[PDB]
Amino acid sequence: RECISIHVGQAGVQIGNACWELYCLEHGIQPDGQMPDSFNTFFSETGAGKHVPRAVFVDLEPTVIDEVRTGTYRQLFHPEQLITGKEDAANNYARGHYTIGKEIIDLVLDRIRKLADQCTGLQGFSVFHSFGGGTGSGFTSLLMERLSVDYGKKSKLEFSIYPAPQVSTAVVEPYNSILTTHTTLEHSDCAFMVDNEAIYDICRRNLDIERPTYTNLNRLIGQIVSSITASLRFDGALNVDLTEFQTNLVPYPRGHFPLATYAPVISAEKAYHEQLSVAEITNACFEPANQMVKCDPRHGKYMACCLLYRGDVVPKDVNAAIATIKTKRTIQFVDWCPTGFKVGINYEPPTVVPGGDLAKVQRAVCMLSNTTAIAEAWARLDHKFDLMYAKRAFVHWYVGEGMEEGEFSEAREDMAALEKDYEEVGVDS
Amino acid sequence: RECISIHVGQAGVQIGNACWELYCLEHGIQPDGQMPDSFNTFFSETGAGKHVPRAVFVDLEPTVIDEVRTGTYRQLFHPEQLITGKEDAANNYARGHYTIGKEIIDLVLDRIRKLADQCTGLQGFSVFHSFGGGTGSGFTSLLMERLSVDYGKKSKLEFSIYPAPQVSTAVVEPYNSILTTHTTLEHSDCAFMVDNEAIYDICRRNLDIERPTYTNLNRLIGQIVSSITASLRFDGALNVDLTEFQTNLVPYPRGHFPLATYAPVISAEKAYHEQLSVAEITNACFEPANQMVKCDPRHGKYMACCLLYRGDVVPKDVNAAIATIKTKRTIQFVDWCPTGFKVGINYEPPTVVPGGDLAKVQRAVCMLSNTTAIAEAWARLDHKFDLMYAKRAFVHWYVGEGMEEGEFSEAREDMAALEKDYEEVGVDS
Amino acid sequence: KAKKVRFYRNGDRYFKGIVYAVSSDRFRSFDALLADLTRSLSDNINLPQGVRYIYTIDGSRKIGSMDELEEGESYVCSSDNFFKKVEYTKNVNPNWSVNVKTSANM
Amino acid sequence: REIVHIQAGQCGNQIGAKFWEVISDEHGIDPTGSYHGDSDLQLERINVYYNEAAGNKYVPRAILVDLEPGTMDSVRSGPFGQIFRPDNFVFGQSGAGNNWAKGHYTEGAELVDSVLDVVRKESESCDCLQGFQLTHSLGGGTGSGMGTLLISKIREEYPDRIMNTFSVVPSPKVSDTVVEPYNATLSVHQLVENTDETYCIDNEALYDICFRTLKLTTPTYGDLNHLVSATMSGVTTCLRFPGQLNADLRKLAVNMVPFPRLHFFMPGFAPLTSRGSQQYRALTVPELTQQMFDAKNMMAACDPRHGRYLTVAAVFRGRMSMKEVDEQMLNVQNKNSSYFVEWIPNNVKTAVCDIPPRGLKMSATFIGNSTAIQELFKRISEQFTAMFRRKAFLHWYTGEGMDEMEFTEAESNMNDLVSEYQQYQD
Amino acid sequence: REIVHIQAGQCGNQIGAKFWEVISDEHGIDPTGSYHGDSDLQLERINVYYNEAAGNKYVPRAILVDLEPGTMDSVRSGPFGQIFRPDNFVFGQSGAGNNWAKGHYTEGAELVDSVLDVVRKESESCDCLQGFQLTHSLGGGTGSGMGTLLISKIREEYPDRIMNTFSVVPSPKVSDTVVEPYNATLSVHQLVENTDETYCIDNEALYDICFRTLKLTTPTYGDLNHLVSATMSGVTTCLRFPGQLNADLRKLAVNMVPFPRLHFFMPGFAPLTSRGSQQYRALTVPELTQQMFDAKNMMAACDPRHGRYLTVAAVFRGRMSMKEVDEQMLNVQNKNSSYFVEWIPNNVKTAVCDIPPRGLKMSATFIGNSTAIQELFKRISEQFTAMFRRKAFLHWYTGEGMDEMEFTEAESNMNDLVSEYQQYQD
Ligand SMILES: Nc1nc2c(ncn2[C@@H]2O[C@H](COP(=O)(O)OP(=O)(O)OP(=O)(O)O)[C@@H](O)[C@H]2O)c(=O)[nH]1
Ligand SMILES: Nc1nc2c(ncn2[C@@H]2O[C@H](COP(=O)(O)OP(=O)(O)OP(=O)(O)O)[C@@H](O)[C@H]2O)c(=O)[nH]1
Ligand SMILES: Nc1nc2c(ncn2[C@@H]2O[C@H](COP(=O)(O)OP(=O)(O)O)[C@@H](O)[C@H]2O)c(=O)[nH]1
Ligand SMILES: Nc1nc2c(ncn2[C@@H]2O[C@H](COP(=O)(O)OP(=O)(O)O)[C@@H](O)[C@H]2O)c(=O)[nH]1
Repeated sequence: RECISIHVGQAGVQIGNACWELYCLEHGIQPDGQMPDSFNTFFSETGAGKHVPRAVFVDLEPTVIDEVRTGTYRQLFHPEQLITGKEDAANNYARGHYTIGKEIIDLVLDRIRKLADQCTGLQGFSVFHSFGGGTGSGFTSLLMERLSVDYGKKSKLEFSIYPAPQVSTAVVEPYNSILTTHTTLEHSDCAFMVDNEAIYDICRRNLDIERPTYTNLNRLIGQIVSSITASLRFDGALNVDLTEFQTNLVPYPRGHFPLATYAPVISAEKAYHEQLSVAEITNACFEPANQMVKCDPRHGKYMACCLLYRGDVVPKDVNAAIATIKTKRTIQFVDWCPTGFKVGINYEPPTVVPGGDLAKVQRAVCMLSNTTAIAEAWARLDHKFDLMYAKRAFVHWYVGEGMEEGEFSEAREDMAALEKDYEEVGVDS
Repeated sequence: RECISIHVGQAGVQIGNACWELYCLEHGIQPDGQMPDSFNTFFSETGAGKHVPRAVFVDLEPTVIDEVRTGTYRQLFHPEQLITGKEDAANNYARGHYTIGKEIIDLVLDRIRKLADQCTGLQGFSVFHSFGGGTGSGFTSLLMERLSVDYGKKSKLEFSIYPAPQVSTAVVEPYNSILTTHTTLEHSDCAFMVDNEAIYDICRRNLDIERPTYTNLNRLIGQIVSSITASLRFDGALNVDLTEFQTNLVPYPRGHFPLATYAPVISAEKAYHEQLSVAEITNACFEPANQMVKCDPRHGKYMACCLLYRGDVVPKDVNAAIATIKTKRTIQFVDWCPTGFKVGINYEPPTVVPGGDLAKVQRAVCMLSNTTAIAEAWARLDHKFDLMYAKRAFVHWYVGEGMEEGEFSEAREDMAALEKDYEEVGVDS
Repeated sequence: KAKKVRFYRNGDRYFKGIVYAVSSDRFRSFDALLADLTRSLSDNINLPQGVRYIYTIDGSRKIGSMDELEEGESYVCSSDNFFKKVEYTKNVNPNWSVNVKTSANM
Repeated sequence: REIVHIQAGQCGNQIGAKFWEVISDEHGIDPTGSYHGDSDLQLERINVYYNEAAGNKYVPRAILVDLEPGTMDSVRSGPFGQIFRPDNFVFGQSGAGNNWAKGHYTEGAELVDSVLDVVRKESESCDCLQGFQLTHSLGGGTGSGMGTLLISKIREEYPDRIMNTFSVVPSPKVSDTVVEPYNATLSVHQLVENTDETYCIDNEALYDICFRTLKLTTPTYGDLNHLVSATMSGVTTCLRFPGQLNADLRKLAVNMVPFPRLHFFMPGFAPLTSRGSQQYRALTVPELTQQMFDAKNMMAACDPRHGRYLTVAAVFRGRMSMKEVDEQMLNVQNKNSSYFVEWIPNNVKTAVCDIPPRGLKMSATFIGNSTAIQELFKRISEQFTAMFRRKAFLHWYTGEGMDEMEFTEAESNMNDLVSEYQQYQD
Repeated sequence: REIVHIQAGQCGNQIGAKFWEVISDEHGIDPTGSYHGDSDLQLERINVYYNEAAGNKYVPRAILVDLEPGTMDSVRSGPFGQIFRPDNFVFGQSGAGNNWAKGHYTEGAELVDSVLDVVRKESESCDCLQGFQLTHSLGGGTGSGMGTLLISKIREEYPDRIMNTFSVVPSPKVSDTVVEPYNATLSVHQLVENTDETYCIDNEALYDICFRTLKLTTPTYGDLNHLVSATMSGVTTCLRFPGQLNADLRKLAVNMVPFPRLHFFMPGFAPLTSRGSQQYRALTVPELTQQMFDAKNMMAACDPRHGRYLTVAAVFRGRMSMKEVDEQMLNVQNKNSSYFVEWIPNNVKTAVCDIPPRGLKMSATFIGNSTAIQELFKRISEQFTAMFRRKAFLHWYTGEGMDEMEFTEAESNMNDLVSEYQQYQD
């Protein structure tokens, strides 16, 4: 029934604090834990007054988890559930996965085994990491790694924030992301992806603001995510379990990575304008300028979409708005796939931050999907890697951290067959 | 049912703000969008309490569209629908059509495809441009151009303000107007024409005022236009659809250009005088000093007139007042045309600005028509062109803007057969 | 008249040199020219002390007399200098001396 | 849109102080203060001449080029002198010798790179650049030579953005210098081939227009300058205001230059009445065209009545009837069909702003492209030959690394320029 | 994490006083006082440079190595001089002769054990050690020789913890000593083979950058030092602060050193504007990259424009958009594709702290690993040979128990080091 969550890496933690915020916000549970089953699949009714979170936090520098235990919400989690390794983060996979990251893992696991026990027939762990980091790429790599073995019998949906197409940060980023992909690939169930840059566009083009603090992108994913777990694990006219996803969403064992998209992104101050039609939002979903991912459907044929709706929506409206789409053709779906549209309908409309910059409509569409499109995104990220590896660039930083020419070269070959995979499962009939 | 409108060029925008004003004014919708189908063919009920316009605004200098988003009405349109190219206007076709104007077009179209979708079975786009301008001549040229292909299956009535017969402004004007005619000719359905100068006469002779601000001429067309769309798309005793026009108004594919005329133009302060008879106004329509066009029926045989009446009018009064005319002979109608009188009767009388200078009668006649007369107006405007082209005058200004000796010489030949066309379809039996 | 020359700094392959004029009325000797060249070519990367000697375009021989400076010439500034030799300068047009080229009717 | 003024030489500089003295007030910008603007419209378009740094400090985006310290050190030590960011001052403490050659080949050529540097810092400021304003005198070193270079470089760096040039062509009757035609002929040469809009002003055409059209008895330089700066404000800045029919540098350019030479104009202001008395207010409009189109009142030396026009641009700026404007222009075009050239059906380019010169009700800048200015380059060109023939003060040029073929070049060029201009007077 | 500063020699020492003068204020630590910190964040990470004993006495964890009493007795008898625990002062009252050999083999070799002793007392302080900061000049005894030994020993004791080296490579134009290239070539040798991050500063690259980028007319040493210390604060200490994207010595190391030599960088500070006036605040960000990436402003002597880069690390520290940061860096990488080496798709290592330099709004330390520094070791290496050839002041070395093959060694080594660095410029 439930779904634990492990927010790994400063980022996965910032995004975590965010997604975690939106939560209580739409569940009437002040930062003090108290509100005045349903949603029990994400919150445990500990003591007789509060609602201790149902997740954990893993960063190797204290800085970021520290800030959580300062700002209201400080009261929300258990002093315990926020894991730290005073040591060093290191923007390098190796160190975070092998060398350092190792020391903590046990302890980390312990919670996802201590928190996994306390519950009642769970469904999986929503993992939150930032592909191109040290604690986010490496560590998790083995966290998800140690999970796929300790609970192979569950769902492993990892929600990632993969490398901005041109606006990356770390100098090595690819090293860290070609490595978190190959090690997690054979361990995840469904990997959701939200592109940091391609989200900015949305903040520039669909909300207008050249002042987007990280704290915003987080509010956004913090939204799209709320549409995944939160509301879905919440009763409705067309419920969709976590398993449901991976089933209706992955055509093949590769921990396939769909893309997250939201429909109503419109800025407060617009807040009064006449609302958008069920048809418009539906249509907005097929626009490559509103998908939290720089993977513009440049050719990538969709192969399965899970249209999660929430708010006031008439099933016919959908079983029509989608019909219209199924026949737009310029939206070309894979061949071997007749119908690939999982319509998920929830009741409770979205819930926008009291005064951030999100419109606040009475219905939204968080559609996610597997698109032969990422054939690109992976490509462009793989190429990166080579260029540097081709010169070993910052290689001495990993080797000296318990890695080898193996893990790199052999994780490169890995993704290679991910460029062929995402190519074969499509483009051909 | 509806008819979008694209006001292009500062002028087409000033006139736009005007025609757009008269609108709400006679529909009880304050500048705040709110009023306390019918007219839905020009206004979309965004929800909701408002009445977002049903048109767009295209200028390459911000100045003029800017002023709209300052003065009440600021609230009327959507922040979006007013397109601008911070760049440069340039009183030259070429630059506006080719070089610069190009960059914006896509975006422009997008709205007339985004606004064209939202509606319900539309009828066409009432285009507003100023023949002899940069953004008005050039740009549109390709806007209407890109329309005739994207919606060949509709009406393209472009409402133009063609070059004052002697009181032109731009030094090049003809270059810009022989070019907007040839490029739009093979794309428009019916091109309405209102002569800026010949309207002044009306302000001097039929209203008395040597103080006519542009803001007035605009109130005027702003009137004649209200008689076209507004009221017509509005129920009545003898409705006339947009298609109706082009059908009952163009004898031949040349995007034929009728002339706009209004009957009751009498100044407030006269406002009390005993009103004019159904016969007088009817007769006023056959006077070459009241037609918003310096094309005095110097010989031009009418070939089709669409007498749009509004207010308290008895069909017999018309089907008599017109009969009397049909037999004045000195009003000679074409040969091949037995009867060319489309009687359009509306109910609601006109609606004059609260305190401008328009009389405010309880009935009016906005008669428009195709007259072999323009054989002149075109002639006199073509000749202009030659004189300058004959010396290349400001040619280097276009060439250096992605044009050639072709487009000029080959658009001259174009109109040439417009001087023969408007000659052959008449003067002969 | 004077003599138009294009003075390059040894070991630069970037700076297109600076054009100077040279005569008996402007500079009594090479040391006086070199003194003004130290001010106009004043640097601390290609030239140690700014300009101490002038070498041929190839750096095979240093000039000691103004009589060796020809019109529309190319010279190099040195102070050791050790020579790379840096040519470079290229490429520029000979239009500093005069425009050889003209416009054409294209 | 935007522009970046350029104060070449002393004159061009002295005038800078007056052009900015004005313009600022026509934009409510106190010395270092901000926008005190009596209105709210004198701000939505300022950018054209300033930059945002502090929030009360909109600094003029111009360049101050000069090889004579004392000058810029008089402009920087007086009134509005403390608004320009020091970075703007591109001085040349060298000997600002009065030689075109000394400020174009030998002395100025050095200070150039340290100028272009800034002209780029300002161009790459923000938004979109339109062109650069250039003030100077064609009768000196830092003016004709070094400023004429500044452009030859500018026009290689952005052959897209425009180049208005405000030149103080050597007044006839008396020359405020001696080699004048040398420094001049040499700079006009550079002009006819780089800038694409030049507004030639004459210190004595001004006096006249300032001592008889303004009973002003003691017309100090400050004044002349002031009058000039009044016109260059009507031109640019003005059109960067709203209007029933507004234009902008290009319109002005693309309506005024029939043939690529660049052609030079002759600016004329509208209400030019003496203070107290004259304040006749006869400014309905026929009064402004009456003004603008008369001989006297043309900042140029030559008289329009002495040669047809190719183009005219009445850039009015004050609420008026597009009818009484568009109309007047006509009669004017017919009462004087004689001189107004024919192969252009409508020579005149009517332009119409809205807001007028701060304290006035109605004005209208005049930018005429008449063939009359033939009779000026003639003048200049004459003075040259009469003295070139004997190589008068030529040693001050050559001795500065010049050429005997350089002077030949310019004269001819600029001399041919006279020729052409006649090709239309006929 | 942690680090333990090392003040080798006088210079390295003099600078200690400035590096600690600063850093403290950037951590609210008064002379012997405690944390007066205007904030609460300048404390959660101090440990990196101090130790807890009393409760108001956080003592700098550095080492003061020098064979000349007077020096440390000037640093200990002045301002912040009374904050170092006396145990820190590892003096050598011997004759601190200006010989690399006198402070590396004969005189310093003795005082070493009594140093390592402490460098261990400080390392075994607590928590986890990161690395050691090393300040000194490669143009003297106690600096190049004895300090270059201190590391050769450190790097044998903890080949795990890092080693940043701040060297004052012998300025070109005029050297502040005579054997300079002797004491230098010999120390660089030791560097290229022990420390793994070196930041080379030039007393004259500073003057320049301090007399023209700070209209400062009397740049005392204190200043230079002060400027330098400003950069080393942005580097270390800084990153030991929070940040959207923070790094730390290693990141800096593991992103900046493509090949094991150790490679030397060239630090550059961001807001480097003269006091009053200049306080332009043009620090939106494009202004900082404008700064940092220009030639002048590189504490090094050589000019980047004279050789590609291998890596760059803009360690910014002041609230900014991970977009306007990540973005700018790009254009920069494309406007100068020429020099930025290609076999590294993203040379730049963007780093971003949060809290800025106490009194400033936005800054950004620059740590460049350009191939340009080839043209410096060349210099040094040249000076050597030109004088080695004649064994100039060699008797002061040998006579101190040295070797004729020792000098050979170093030059070659460091000389080869020049070679390699070119292997990438191409
Ligand atoms: N959407 C979003 N992206 C973030 C956020 N914080 C960081 N990122 C992105 O995630 C990546 C940064 O990872 P880091 O913060 O360097 O590292 P980490 O993954 O936390 O782990 P370490 O390297 O060991 O510190 C970059 O691509 C950032 O653009 C955040 O709050 N929201
Ligand atoms: N009736 C009417 N005519 C106008 C109005 N504004 C301008 N005109 C006329 O339209 C023409 C002017 O076009 P411009 O304003 O120069 O140019 P534009 O068409 O807006 O486009 P650009 O040249 O690029 O600025 C002239 O013939 C004017 O007389 C107006 O508000 N009403
Ligand atoms: N209108 C006007 N002319 C000036 C001013 N100053 C010098 N002039 C004119 O400029 C010419 C002299 O050139 P000058 O400006 O001294 O040259 P420069 O300073 O060496 O570049 C003379 O014709 C003067 O009448 C001024 O402030 N206003
Ligand atoms: N920046 C800087 N350089 C210094 C200082 N003191 C000496 N130097 C430089 O160091 C070199 C001399 O070495 P020195 O420090 O006296 O050697 P030591 O004291 O025998 O180890 C010269 O190049 C000086 O410019 C200082 O306080 N700041």
